[PDB]
Parts: sequence; C-alpha cells; structure tokens
Amino acid sequence: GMAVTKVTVDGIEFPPTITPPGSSKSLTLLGAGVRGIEIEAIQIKVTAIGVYAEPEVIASHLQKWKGKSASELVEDDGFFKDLVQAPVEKLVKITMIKGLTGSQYGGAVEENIKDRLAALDKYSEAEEEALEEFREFFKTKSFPKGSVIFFHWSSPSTLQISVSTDGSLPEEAEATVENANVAAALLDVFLGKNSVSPSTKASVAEGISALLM
Ligand SMILES: [Cl-]
Repeated sequence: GMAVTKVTVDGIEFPPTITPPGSSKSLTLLGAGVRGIEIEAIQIKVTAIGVYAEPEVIASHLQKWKGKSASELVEDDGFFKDLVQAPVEKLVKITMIKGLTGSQYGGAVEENIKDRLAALDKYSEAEEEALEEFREFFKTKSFPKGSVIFFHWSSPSTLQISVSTDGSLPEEAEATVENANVAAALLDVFLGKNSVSPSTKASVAEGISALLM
C-alpha cells in the first residue's frame, strides 16, 4: 500500500510518497540508506538514497514474500531480484550530503553501471552509447551539498533523470536514457547482490515486510 512515515538518513528526510517529475502516479517509499563515492582515492563522499515504487509492487508482485520478516528478506537474493524485476515504475532519489561536480558524481555511478554490465557480459556499444548520454547529462550539472537527483524508471528500459540544486521536486523530467541493460544495471547498483548500499537494502527489506502486512 502507501507508506505513512518518512525515513531520515543522516538527517535528510525522505517523504513516504513521491510523484516522479512529469508523472501523475504517486510512488511509495520502500526504504532508504547511504553509499560512499570515492574521489581520487583520497576522499570518500556520501550520498543518501531513497527507493520508491508503485504501491502495486506490494499488492501484486511481491505477494510470495508475505509473512517473511525484514531479517528473512535481507539475505534472500531472490527477493531483491523479484523487486528489481517487478514490472512497476520505480524511483531512486539521491541527496548529496556534501558537494560533487556533475562529472564527479556521474563518473562514479557510470563506473558502477559499467562494472555490472561487464559482470553480465552486456557491455557492448548500444550500452556504451547509453552511458555516454548518461555521462554527458551529468557533466553539465552541479551538485552542491543538499542537491538532489531523481532517477525514474518510467518503464523497464526508460530511465528519466531530473535534478535540483535546492532539493525541490522538478516539474518535469530533464533527460531520458532508453536502454534496457543500463536501466536494469543501475537498479542492480542500488539493490542487487553487489549493491553499493547494504543499508538501503536492509531498509527496503524492512519497509516491504511492513507494507506486506
Ligand atoms: Cl548514489
């Protein structure tokens, strides 16, 4: 259904619902957490991550996981696979805890995606082109402390990206990357076996367990 309570990550509030930029639908918060980004081996930067999906992911697509505890879901790789494969709209909201240039952020996440694609043997030139669109978008942006990125999977292969320096929710999506493998790999970056954020995965297992009841 629809979550009622916000989750706060390093002081940053994630609301229990969000309407993706340009969208009419409201997505429910599933969980939130943190990850680190390495800049030149001398700096580790932190981002806060919030994971949202259509309410329907609970009512329909994750019914087989009913009655499991959070502490039963977090170790089950099949559970997170079902989540990332669910045919529903999803949104990941990123807040910059301290500042990054667009190229700094974009480059780090691009490498996360590339590494996942190579592990799957799905890093050809269709994906290479898509990742350059991804890189080119982020190179133009600035992410001072408190800025936000909205990654919106509006379809299984359609990644809509929006940003705002003041943390406000944009009225429309700004860029779109259409590539099935890149879209799926970015979901894996956050929620897969090799996730950059065990804390987000644990929170999402808790939030889904609660919603399933
Ligand atoms: Cl991130």
